[PDB]
Parts: sequence; C-alpha cells; structure tokens
Amino acid sequence: AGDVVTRDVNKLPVAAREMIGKHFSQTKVAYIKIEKDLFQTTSYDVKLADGIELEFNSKGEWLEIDCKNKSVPSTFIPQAISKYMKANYNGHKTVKIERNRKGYELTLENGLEVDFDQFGGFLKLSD
Repeated sequence: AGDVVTRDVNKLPVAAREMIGKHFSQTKVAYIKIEKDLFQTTSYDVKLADGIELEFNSKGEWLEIDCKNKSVPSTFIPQAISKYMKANYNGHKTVKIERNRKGYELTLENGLEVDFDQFGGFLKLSD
C-alpha cells in the first residue's frame, strides 16, 4: 500500500513512457515515485534529469506538466486556452499546466495561476 521509488522506466505505463519519449526527448527519467492516493489509485510522479516534473494517472495520461522556468510545450495547451492566454496574459510563459476533472490550471513564470473549466472557459486567477 506504500509508495515506491524506482529508476526503471519499464515500471511506468506505456503511455507515459511514450509521452516522455515524444515530448521530452531532450532529457530522460531520473526517478519515478509510484504513489497511491486516498482512493487507493496509483499515480506516477516522474522527475526528469533536467529537473522537469511530470505526473501521470494510473493509465499513463498526464495530470501535471511542470517545466519549472521553461514553457510548457504548446501541444499540451488546449486551443481555446492558448487563445485566451495570448489575448490576456500575452508575453507571459506558462511554465506548468495541470488538468483534472474540473478543468485546467496554468501557472505563469510569476506564479500567477490561471484557472479554466474543462471547456477552456476562464474561471479565475488563483495560486
């Protein structure tokens, strides 16, 4: 029931391995924390050697992409959200994105968090 750490990428769901290989080929996996939540559901918290941190669900679908001081690859940002960001928070970098059943949270370099619903509708600024 305990959380485990490993360097063995064979322990990640295939979909997570593919995601990392496609989108973060500039680096590689440092370690993986395999965790159970309060629902006893497995997630994977992955540190890349360059410091990037990714989180994936039990199926290897990404939940959080944290590029620290660099921009999130744009492919991960829904089009409606990128439109909004360009119009409203132009010239700012999104350095972290998280998605959940309620929507999206984009974190800027300055630490501002911009919250959207699942449709990419703006909700609020937070942190």
